[PDB]
Amino acid sequence: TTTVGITLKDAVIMATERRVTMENFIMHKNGKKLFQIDTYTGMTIAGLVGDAQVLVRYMKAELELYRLQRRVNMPIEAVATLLSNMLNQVKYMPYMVQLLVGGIDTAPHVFSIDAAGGSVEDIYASTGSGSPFVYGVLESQYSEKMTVDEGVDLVIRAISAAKQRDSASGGMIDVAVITRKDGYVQLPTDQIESRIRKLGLIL
Amino acid sequence: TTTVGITLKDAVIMATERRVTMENFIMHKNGKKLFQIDTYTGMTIAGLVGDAQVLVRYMKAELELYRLQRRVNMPIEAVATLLSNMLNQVKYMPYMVQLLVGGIDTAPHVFSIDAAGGSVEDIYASTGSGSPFVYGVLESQYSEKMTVDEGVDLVIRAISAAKQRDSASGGMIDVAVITRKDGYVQLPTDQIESRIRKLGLIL
Amino acid sequence: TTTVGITLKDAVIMATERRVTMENFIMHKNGKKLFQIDTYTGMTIAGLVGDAQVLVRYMKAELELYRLQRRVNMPIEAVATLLSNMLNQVKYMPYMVQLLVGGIDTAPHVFSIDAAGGSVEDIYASTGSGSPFVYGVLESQYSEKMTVDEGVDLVIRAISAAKQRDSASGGMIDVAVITRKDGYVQLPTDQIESRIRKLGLIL
Amino acid sequence: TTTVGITLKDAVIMATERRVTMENFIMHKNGKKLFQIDTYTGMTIAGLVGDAQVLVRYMKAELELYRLQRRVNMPIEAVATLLSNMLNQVKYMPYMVQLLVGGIDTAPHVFSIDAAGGSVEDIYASTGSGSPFVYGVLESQYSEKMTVDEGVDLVIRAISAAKQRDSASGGMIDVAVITRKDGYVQLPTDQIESRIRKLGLIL
Amino acid sequence: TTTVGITLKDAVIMATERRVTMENFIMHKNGKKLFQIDTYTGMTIAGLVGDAQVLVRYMKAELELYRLQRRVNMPIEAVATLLSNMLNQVKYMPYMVQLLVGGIDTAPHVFSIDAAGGSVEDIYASTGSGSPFVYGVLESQYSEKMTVDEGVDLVIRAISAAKQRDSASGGMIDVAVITRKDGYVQLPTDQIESRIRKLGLIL
Amino acid sequence: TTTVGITLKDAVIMATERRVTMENFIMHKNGKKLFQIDTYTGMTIAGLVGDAQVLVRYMKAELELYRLQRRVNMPIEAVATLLSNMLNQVKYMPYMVQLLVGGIDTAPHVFSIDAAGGSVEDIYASTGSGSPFVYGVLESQYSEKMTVDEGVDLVIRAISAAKQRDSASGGMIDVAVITRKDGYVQLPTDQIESRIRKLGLIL
Amino acid sequence: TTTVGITLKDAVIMATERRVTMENFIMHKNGKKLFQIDTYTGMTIAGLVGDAQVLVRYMKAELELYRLQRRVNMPIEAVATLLSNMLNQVKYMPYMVQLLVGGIDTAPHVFSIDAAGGSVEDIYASTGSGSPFVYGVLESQYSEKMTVDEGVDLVIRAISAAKQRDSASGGMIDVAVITRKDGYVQLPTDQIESRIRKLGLIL
Amino acid sequence: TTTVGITLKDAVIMATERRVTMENFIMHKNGKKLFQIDTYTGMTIAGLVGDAQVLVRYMKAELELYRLQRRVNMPIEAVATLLSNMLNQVKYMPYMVQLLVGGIDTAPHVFSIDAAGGSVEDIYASTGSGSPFVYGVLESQYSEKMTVDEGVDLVIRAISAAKQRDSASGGMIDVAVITRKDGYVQLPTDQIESRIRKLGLIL
Amino acid sequence: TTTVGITLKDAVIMATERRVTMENFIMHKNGKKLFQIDTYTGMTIAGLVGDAQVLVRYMKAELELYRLQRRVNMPIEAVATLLSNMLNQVKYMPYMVQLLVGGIDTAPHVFSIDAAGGSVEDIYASTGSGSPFVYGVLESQYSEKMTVDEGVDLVIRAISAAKQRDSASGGMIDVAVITRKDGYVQLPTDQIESRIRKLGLIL
Amino acid sequence: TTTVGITLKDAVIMATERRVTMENFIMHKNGKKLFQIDTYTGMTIAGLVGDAQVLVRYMKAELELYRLQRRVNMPIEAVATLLSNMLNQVKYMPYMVQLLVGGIDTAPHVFSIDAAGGSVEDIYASTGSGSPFVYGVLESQYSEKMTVDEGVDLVIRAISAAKQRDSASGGMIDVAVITRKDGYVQLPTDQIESRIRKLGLIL
Repeated sequence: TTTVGITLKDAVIMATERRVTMENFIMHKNGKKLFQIDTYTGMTIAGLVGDAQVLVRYMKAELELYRLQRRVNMPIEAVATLLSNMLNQVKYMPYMVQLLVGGIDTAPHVFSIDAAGGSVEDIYASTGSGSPFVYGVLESQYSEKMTVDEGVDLVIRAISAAKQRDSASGGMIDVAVITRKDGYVQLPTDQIESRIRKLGLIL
Repeated sequence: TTTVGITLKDAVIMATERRVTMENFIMHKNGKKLFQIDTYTGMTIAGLVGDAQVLVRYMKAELELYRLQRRVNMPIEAVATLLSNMLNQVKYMPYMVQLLVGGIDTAPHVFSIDAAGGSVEDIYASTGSGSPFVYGVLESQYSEKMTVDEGVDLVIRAISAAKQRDSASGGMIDVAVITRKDGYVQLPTDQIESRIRKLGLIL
Repeated sequence: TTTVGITLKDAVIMATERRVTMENFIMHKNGKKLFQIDTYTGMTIAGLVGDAQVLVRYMKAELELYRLQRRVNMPIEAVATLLSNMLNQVKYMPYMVQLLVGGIDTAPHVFSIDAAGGSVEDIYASTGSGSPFVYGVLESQYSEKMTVDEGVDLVIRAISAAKQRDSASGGMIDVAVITRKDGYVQLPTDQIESRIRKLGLIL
Repeated sequence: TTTVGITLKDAVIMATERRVTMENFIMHKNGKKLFQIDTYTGMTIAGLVGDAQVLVRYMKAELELYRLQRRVNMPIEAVATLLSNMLNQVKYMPYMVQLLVGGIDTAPHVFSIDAAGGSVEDIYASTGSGSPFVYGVLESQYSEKMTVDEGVDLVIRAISAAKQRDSASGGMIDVAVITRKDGYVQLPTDQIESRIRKLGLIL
Repeated sequence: TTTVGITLKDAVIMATERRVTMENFIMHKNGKKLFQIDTYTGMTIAGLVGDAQVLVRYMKAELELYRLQRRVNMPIEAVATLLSNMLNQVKYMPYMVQLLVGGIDTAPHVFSIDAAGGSVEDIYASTGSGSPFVYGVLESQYSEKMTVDEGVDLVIRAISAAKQRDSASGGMIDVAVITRKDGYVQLPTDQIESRIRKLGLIL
Repeated sequence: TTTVGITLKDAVIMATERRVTMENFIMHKNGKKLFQIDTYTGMTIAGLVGDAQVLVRYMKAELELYRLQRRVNMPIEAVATLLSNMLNQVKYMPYMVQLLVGGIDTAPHVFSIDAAGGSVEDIYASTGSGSPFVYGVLESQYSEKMTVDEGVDLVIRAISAAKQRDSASGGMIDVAVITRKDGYVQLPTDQIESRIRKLGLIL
Repeated sequence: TTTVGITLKDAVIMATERRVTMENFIMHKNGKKLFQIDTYTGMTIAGLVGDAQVLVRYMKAELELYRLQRRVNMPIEAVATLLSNMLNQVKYMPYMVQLLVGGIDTAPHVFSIDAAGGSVEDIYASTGSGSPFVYGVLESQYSEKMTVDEGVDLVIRAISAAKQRDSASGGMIDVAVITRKDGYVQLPTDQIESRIRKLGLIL
Repeated sequence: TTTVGITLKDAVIMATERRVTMENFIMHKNGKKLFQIDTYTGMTIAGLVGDAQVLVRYMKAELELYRLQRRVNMPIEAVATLLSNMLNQVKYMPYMVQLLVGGIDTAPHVFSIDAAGGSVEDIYASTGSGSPFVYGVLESQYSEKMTVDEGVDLVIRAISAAKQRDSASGGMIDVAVITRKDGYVQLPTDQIESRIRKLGLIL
Repeated sequence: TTTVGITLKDAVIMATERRVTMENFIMHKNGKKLFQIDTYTGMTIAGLVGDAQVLVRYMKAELELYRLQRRVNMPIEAVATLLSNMLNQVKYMPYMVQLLVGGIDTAPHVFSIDAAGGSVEDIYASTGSGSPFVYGVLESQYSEKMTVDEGVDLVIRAISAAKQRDSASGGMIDVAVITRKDGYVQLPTDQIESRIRKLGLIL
Repeated sequence: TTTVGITLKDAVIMATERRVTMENFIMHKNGKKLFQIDTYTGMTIAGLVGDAQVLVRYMKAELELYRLQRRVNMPIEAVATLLSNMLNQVKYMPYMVQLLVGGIDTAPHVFSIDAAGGSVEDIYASTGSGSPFVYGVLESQYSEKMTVDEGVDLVIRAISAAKQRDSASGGMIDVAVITRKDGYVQLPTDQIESRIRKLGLIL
């Protein structure tokens, strides 16, 4: 698996690939690993699929309920804190997952959450077996002064590099852009393919 | 064990073989591994037989209850979510199964569900020990434009090849076709046998 | 890894892919796994790279020596028996390999040799983590009456299928054809790429 | 694997199937498990393929040598004793095999030899994972007064029954008959095939 | 232990031997392993004696209760399903048993149930350490067209063969015949003894 | 540790960092991991220091010996084969190392060699705990058309990114350029630092 | 991790670095490890991030509640005792943390609390993988007569030295000073950078 | 144990404490851990006493022999390389030691050598359980410009701080200074005590 | 740790040192290990700090409660019996401690209580890793006739000898004397130092 | 076991008890543990009796041979070094002993040697299970100014105290005094008894 979330001045971009393996065995080429969980909030999943899919359903339900109760979206940090508490509670019988939570409240945020509920905010973050490959690209090429368009190109580059070197990563790249103006937008896959072609990439 | 599920334009095809082993010991040549669990919903089982059979009984009961209560059939993705929740709830004392849920609501769907409740939708999928052989045949021969008759032939060819190479697979091939017109329909044995003869195959 | 050997009327066709992994980490995209070891003899390797490469060097050397001493090529069955004896000798400290030996003496032969020196002749055979997918394709598609050109297409198709479903397989497909008339001939890469386009495949 | 040896009044009949597996994976459908090792002596092999193949080569070598040196064939019991000595000598680094040794010296004999060199003569014997099924058929149906053609049908019946119930057994049945008049005679496949039809069986 | 159940046209025949061991130590020569549990229903027991005896008491109790409540006998399949549910419910603290359930409802049925509640219907089935020998005899000799007296001789033949080769099987053979006309009928020992003589057997 | 070797048109560039840790404990900040071992041959070391240092000493000794005896430099492929043979011969008592061998004979070559003596040629390679980060950068930014100055910048960037994300990597970057015109030249430290500044980097 | 707390005449100084690793992998460079938990009370964390973070939330909640209820701040010794009771209660299912609690009531205090609730007051203390390096610097350079400006330099020095030798420590140094006059005050990053520059340090 | 070696312009300074423990048990308060092994070469020992004492005797013997044979002292790097080869050779039955080798040839050197024979030169180094405390002092206080008197003080400070925090370190500090002019000079206890008294320290 | 309690005619004397370790690591030099728990009752602690501190708080609380309820101090034997019952009750999840309880009721008492709640009265006792050294001093030098001044000296001697040979013992010696006339009296540090100086000792 | 060796101005005193146990079982009350091994050299043994006794025989043989060969006694340090070499050589198949070697050459010496050949000179030392009690007494009561009469009393006291607290120590105390004037002299039992009586002791 490879997932990434980056912050820019007024945006969060989150992306994953789609391969689902059991050891060497590529069972699914198009699993889904990037979810909208609230108006300006996205989540990526890595680790054990069953555990992660249950968390996605919970987060969808709880953030929708919180919004109804509070008349405002849960702050991004509050999402990360909720998950932190839920995961640490079952520490010794854990959800075996790595999560990224990204969103916009008054500012863009990316939080990385581990299976013991450790939660840390970052400028960018990657999860899954492909993540070290992504950190290479990001360390080398990321800039805070990037535009959304360059940010989208960077994450495609980073996940494409990870797909080349991580056999547990593969398939189409899903990208979402989150802004206050347009909200959470999953980019059309034809737009991703066009960017892929132009950047000179394969698979 | 070998099971398969494929989607076509407006149909789902499900098939299995029937061998029940304890190690090398073929105890039963005609076990049943393919089940109707709702009007337009079928399920295959692989793994521990007592676990899988309990799941089949539950799913029959719950899907009948749901549609009496709702006056509509549970959507296929809802069937997969339900199982996903049940299986994950007990992941540290699991149903030791792999499941295929296939059916048609507004569209055809095949879902693959593992012992921890991970559930992934696919265009086609296969489970059991014979499954890598099936995936070989399907990678090579599947087309999204196949007719129902061609799909039926494809799954027969795929299971027959798994039977030639997987000693834990054998016996007669059970096939069911699911359409909006007829619902879930298990094909007559004599029809499967006629297709086996006319494809130049064995068993 | 995926390798395959098939016999036809007066030919042997052997093919591999080129991916070298360290668990999930794709270290090399272009390893070599198919070797000419004598005038009409080839060998494919799967398993521990260092063990397999040492065996390739031995075999090249011993068969060169043998033909100098005997003034005729080592018979294919003799090659397989030599290897069988060598590998069984060290059964408790083994070469952790699966080998295919293919070639022509008075007739085409493919031998499959395991890490304990078990050696069996077959009309076709496959090794590596991708082999069950190949076995699927060959069970449904292989025919004794195939021509060389259709045999070459069959192995490209089989390995293309393995690569789609085995994350430990990947890279360019290497093919050699062995005949009495032409000797051992590795097909040029651009011919393999041409066949991949015309058959409708990826990479 | 299933092998069988029976003694009759002035005859030994020896038979096997031909399936070679790694776990559930049927690698070869036509392995060879029945060998002539001397003028009036046959041997069947079960267990680890590389070990058993080495023993077959050694036995063919040594009984040939002994014959040339003694100017008489090694007595069947001396054959079983040589093997007994060889296997016991390496009990702690064993040949992981079960052997039947059958033939005519001044009388029909069948010997059954284990991986520690334990050797016992019997009127009939069976080895491999399919042998419990064979013992069933033989207990029920064997008679010392049977003729060769009856003996032949018996072993075919016994191995067919084993193939039905032992997933590690399969493939064509090989039968040899050993007499002082005709020596060791492997029966032609068409003749085995014809007896399978007239007995009412399969494969 | 050896038990067997066969279906015939309008009959079920069920049989056991009677040996009860702790390891090699024959404690009892005449244990009872065949029980009537309903008007037209029998059950055989194999595995841990205390577990199987508790299940026999429960089944006699519950089928009697159910009969009084429903005013019809529990259908044979419902019997196998009840057991399936019960055994699976305690899979992690199991009844360490193998069960055969046989009888007449609108047709003859034999069900084989394992320690995890896996339950499969078959035309015939065998349990216990002696069952591989029985499967041999049945594969070779069973015919759906047999009469009851032929069916009876068959099971006697099969268990005698098992007693010859399974040291954990022994003692007198108990046979029951179940029909709609005569109900469940345990055959008198003298009648079993007389058939053993005329078939040419022992014990 | 982080090492990298890349090939260019007529050049090899090899680089490392210098951190020697004992778990978390940074013992030495300036260990040497890049060595000239022949006139146009460099080696990098990763893994157990004492093992790697012994192999460095052997290789300097043996390539000097060989050059003197043959009156030509050992071909790069022969250096890797030599290592491959040595490492494989002791694979059950191994040198716990990963080595890169790079240089120029008639062409530039980089070889990667593992602790079992598996040796593979590549256009580029990286070893050590920091290597995944390096592969990310190389995948994204490597081009076969780069000039030497560009290639020197690439490896500084790749190693700098690894140092940022791999706590077992750190210290000054060592770089060697190997050409037929100039031989093996270690770039002066002042020059690496200069490129570090100009590229916008640290350490 | 490296954290430190020192007492002076009427002051407490607490500092940490910010590196978050999973083994050698630097996930976050700017994690937070020093928190104000009450008006005149701070806390540092080390060990499992999820456990520590939950404990930070509890202490902020409980120290606020206590003060509301008591109309005075919890004494620092009472904070340490509360923690010590909570950690000891769950010592067989522990919070896997080392904690520093520092503050001012009628006097300055630093307490060190382990995962089993053992709690000891000291004049200074350090926790995490970097703490032995820190104790080196403090043993050599701590004086009870130091001014707040001096103690601030001292902890910057301690932590800087730890970051040079502990690869699990890194990133910006955080520092808070606690006094009766100003309460708990976090020093601005620009002031710590200026002091790192003035003292002649790096990282 | 605590040992330390530092280089200055034209000097090496080496120092240890003297505590010999068996777990918590202080067997000897006055062991010796610093040895002159050649005219301008000293060695410190840490780890298993028996192993380290044997190595001291070998080194003294071999360096004396070598000086006699070569008519020059073994270069310090040669001493470290000798130890490297020796320790690596017995890697699987190791001397369980950490060594510092210090001396002057054409320049001052300190080498650190581990139990697998990994050997690294540094400006300074420490070994033993007390070494982390020493690294803290040196990182904070070491200067390459220091005079001999200042370096002597530094190492006393460093060892004194280690003694305060490491219960396996204790007893009198031994110090030797090595120069070209004066040779290896072990400083009189009275002089070290006077410095411990002057610098304001303990023990 | 070293603790000691001795009885004299009309007095109890109790003493500890103050070292708190984590293996070799001296975390705290000044921990407290001797506590007054009632008017004429003291307690020393050894073993796991968290567990021992929790027990100190319970004892102080319960003995105060009991004094309020009964209007007499709990008898020393009752205090030991209370601890006995408490510790024994949680035997399988124990407080991992060694306790001394000392005091005066109608007579002086010292009790020693283990982690399973075994409790024994003695004339004197010691606990901790330093206790064997203490038993040596007491056996040689203890007299029942000693005065308080002499007993104070004895225990200082005893603890000082333990500190010299036990690296897990260290720091200032705390002493309390308990009498009917004066109550529990913790001796001023200055007085203990004066005795350490007078008696000719260290630390 | 308890053994002790002390040095005085011109004297060595060595003593042991005599108890031999197998766990709690006192097999021998009067075993021997102190031996003269050369004119002015004694040795005590502790640990496995058979290992110790073989070592006593070797040292008596070798020290006699050496003296015959050298015409002088082996220096005590040379004795300790010899032992240290021998024990270290076999450290992975060790003599499971603790040894004291004491004697007079130009000065008195006591050396303590462990099972891995670690050897350290000290002013006094003790070995065996009773040694911690002994170190208690010696720390408190040893003086370098003692006379031989005083040191003899001191070791009787040390050992008597050990016998009171160590159940694996017991029986008569053996004592030897070593001087230049009289050599090694074993004290008569009547003299030790008289001193035990005079000092006020038991056992």
